[PDB]
Amino acid sequence: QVQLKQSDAELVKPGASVKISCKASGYTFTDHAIHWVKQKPEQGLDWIGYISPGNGDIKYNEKFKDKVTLTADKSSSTASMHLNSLTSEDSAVYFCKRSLLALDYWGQGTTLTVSSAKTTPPSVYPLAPGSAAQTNSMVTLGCLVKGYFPEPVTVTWNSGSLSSGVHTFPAVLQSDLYTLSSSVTVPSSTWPSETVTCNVAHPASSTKVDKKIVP
Amino acid sequence: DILMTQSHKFMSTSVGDRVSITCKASQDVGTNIAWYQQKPGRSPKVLIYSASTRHTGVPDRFTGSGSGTDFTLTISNVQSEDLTDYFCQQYSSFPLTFGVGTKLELKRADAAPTVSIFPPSSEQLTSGGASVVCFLNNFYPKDINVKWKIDGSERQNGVLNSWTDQDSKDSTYSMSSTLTLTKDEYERHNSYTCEATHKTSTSPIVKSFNR
Ligand SMILES: *[C@H]1O[C@H](CO[C@]2(C(=O)O)C[C@H](O)[C@@H](NC(C)=O)[C@H]([C@H](O)[C@H](O)CO)O2)[C@H](O)[C@H](O)[C@H]1NC(C)=O
Ligand SMILES: *[C@H]1O[C@H](CO[C@]2(C(=O)O)C[C@H](O)[C@@H](NC(C)=O)[C@H]([C@H](O)[C@H](O)CO)O2)[C@H](O)[C@H](O)[C@H]1NC(C)=O
Repeated sequence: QVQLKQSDAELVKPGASVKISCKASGYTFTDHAIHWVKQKPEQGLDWIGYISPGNGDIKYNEKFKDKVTLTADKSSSTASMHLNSLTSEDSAVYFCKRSLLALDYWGQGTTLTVSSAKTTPPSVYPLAPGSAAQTNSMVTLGCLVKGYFPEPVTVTWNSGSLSSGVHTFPAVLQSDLYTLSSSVTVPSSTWPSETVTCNVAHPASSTKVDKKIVP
Repeated sequence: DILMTQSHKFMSTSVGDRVSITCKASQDVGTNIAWYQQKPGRSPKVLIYSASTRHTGVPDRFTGSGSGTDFTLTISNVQSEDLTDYFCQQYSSFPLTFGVGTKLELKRADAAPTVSIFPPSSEQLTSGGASVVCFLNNFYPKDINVKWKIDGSERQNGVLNSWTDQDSKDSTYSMSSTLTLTKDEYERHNSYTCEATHKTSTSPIVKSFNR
């Protein structure tokens, strides 16, 4: 019955602020304080603060000074976190949770990305071998998926019909945009005699790139 | 603030084995401690609270111990679904604070990387860029070092690396290393080498090409 349901992913510029909300359901909203937690890739969790709806008690972590304002609207059973003066270091997944010891009562999380980058589709460059000196029964090809924003992109090869022997890597940041690479390793008897295409989808720009790898 | 130090960022185990994850508090929190599991993408799930009480629904394979500053989560009879992230939380004092997390990984036979280096495409070059990409696929263990050389001499500037997590099917790791130059810089040199050192070989694995 107990559910904490958060608002959708946010993407915002440096300097802006944002409101992330948390709709509680299946219990009496005033029975339990709502806590907020920040999770940044690799690094730990940071507790942000809590709001006690039936009480009005608000505690903050000094760490996030004048950065955070917590609210609640008893009418819709919703707790909110307003963040201001955002920087790219605020990019993280933010969670609400029920009580100081939450057990399984966490929200699903809200992704915040803070960036000055514009939405930009990937440019896709083919990776193919030139002539080798010896005969290889296997061959590796790839795609360099460069300069897109925001995350994510998905990559398949020959529309998924080719999936064993594929490696797609996490993106890195390169000039304020994302770059990733993908490899596929196939028998040399199947390429270039048969067509191999990397399929790149970037939902944010509604873009699909189908790059054929030619010798 | 109360600092929670978790022993190890990575531990290796085998299905059926027992493994323990420690967490040290920078001061006494009695038993005001919780252990959480967290899978990629998902929200945390409690395993233990009061340092030793198992939450209803959690397999009996998971136990917790300790009181004061030192706490241990133990997983007996490890299953593959358990190969994920675990962190501790102290709740004696605000701010609430958390361990940085421990990832459990599967032991498997050693495996040398399969290495492939690619020159920049002509399409990239015509746009004034030269990314040389090196894949180091399907190796184990995770620890690996990649060095680039141009005309025999080490290059550091312009390299970006990316690493996968352990593969769900074969338990290997893969890495990509990309050296990006201008077209003009690329064109001043002859030889481009990706060198990998891994415990499977006493000599580096070297893949290379010449323009
Ligand atoms: C302090 O915590 C209360 C809720 O108290 C309980 C509860 O009964 O709901 C006490 C109970 O013993 C807790 N369970 C366990 C296993 O210890 C229970 C759970 O932690 C909770 O139900 C999970 O959501 O909490 C209020 O939430 C109160 O607001 C809170 N104070 C603050 C500042 O967070
Ligand atoms: C039950 O109460 C807790 C917190 O309790 C206090 C607190 O802030 O510690 C008790 C404290 O003595 C009060 N402060 C002072 C100076 O008297 C304080 C006030 O009542 C509050 O600050 C007024 O704004 O409350 C949590 O707030 C917890 O959420 C609450 N339980 C529920 C379910 O709301």
